[PDB]
Amino acid sequence: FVDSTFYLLLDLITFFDEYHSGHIDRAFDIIERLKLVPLNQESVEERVAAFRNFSDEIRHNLSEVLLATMNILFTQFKRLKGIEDRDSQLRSQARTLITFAGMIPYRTSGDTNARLVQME
Amino acid sequence: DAICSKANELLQRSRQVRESLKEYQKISNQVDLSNVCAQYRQVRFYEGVVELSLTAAEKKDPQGLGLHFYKHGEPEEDVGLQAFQERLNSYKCITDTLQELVEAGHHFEQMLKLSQRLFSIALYNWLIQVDLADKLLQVASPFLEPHLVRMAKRYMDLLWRYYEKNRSFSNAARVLSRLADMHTEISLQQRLEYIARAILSA
Repeated sequence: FVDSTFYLLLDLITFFDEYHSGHIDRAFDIIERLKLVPLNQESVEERVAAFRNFSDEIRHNLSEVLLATMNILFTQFKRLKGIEDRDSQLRSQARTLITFAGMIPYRTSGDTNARLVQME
Repeated sequence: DAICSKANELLQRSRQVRESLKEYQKISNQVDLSNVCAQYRQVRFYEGVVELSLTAAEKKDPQGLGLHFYKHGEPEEDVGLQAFQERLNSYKCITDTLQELVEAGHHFEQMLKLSQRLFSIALYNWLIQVDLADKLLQVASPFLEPHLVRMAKRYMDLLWRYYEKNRSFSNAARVLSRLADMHTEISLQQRLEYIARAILSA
C-alpha cells in the first residue's frame, strides 16, 4: 500500500514535469493512466464512490489533477484553423471531469474555478 | 405612386454609383421595397438595409398593435391582424436578406442589437427552423430569455438549449427536473441523464 501511493505520487510528478514545457498531449495520456479521473463515460460517479476510499495523501492531490486536465484539454482543443478531427473526445473528457468536480466540491479546497478555464 | 417611382430612381442612380443611400432611407416603405432591396444589396448595403426593413416595420405599426394581436392570437380582427400579417412579410424580408449574407457579423449584430421583442421572437423562430438553434445559445439579447421561457413547454431541443443556456446551476437544474417529469416521450435513460445532470447541479 505504502509503495503504491509512492508510485502514484511519482506519476503525478512526472505529469507535472511535462505539464507546461509544452507536451499537452502527453499530459492527458499520463493523467488517464493514473486511473484516478473519469475519462470514459459518466462513470464520474464511480469516481465518487472511489474517492472517499482514497488514501489521505491522494485525496488531497486531486484538486490539481482536475484543472490540469481542464487546461491541456483547453489548450490542446484550441479551436483549430481550417480530414478527421475528433474534437468530440477531449471534450467529453472535460464533461465527465466537470461532473466529477461538481460532485466533490465540498470535499475539495473550494476552487471550482475550473469553470474559468472550462469556458472561453 | 409617383413618389415611389422617384424612390426607385433615387436608388437607381445609386445603382450606377453615401448620399443616395440616405435618400433611400428617407423614402423606404412597402412591397416595392422588396425590389428596391435587391438594389441596395448590390453595393453591399446589407447592414443598413436591415435597420431599414425594421424601421419600416415599426413605422407602419406604431406601435405595438401587433403584439396585442398575438396575445389574443385570434383569427378575428382582434388588435387588428392586418398589422401582424404586414410585419411578417417585412420580417421574412429581413430573414431572407440574412440568408443571402451567407463581413457576416456586422449584419447580424445589427438585427440582434435592435429593440423589437416580435422581430426577435420571429428571428428565433426562424433560427429554429434552420436548426440554427445552437447559435441561439450564443445570442445575448435580453429578448432571448423570455423567448426561451415562453417556448419552453421539438421543444425539447429548446429545453436542452435552456438548461444549457442557464449558466446558473439552480435554474438549470429546475429545468431538467421538469424535463424528466414531462408528460413528450423521452427514454428513462435520458430521463435519468437529466436527473444525473440536474443532481450534479446540486
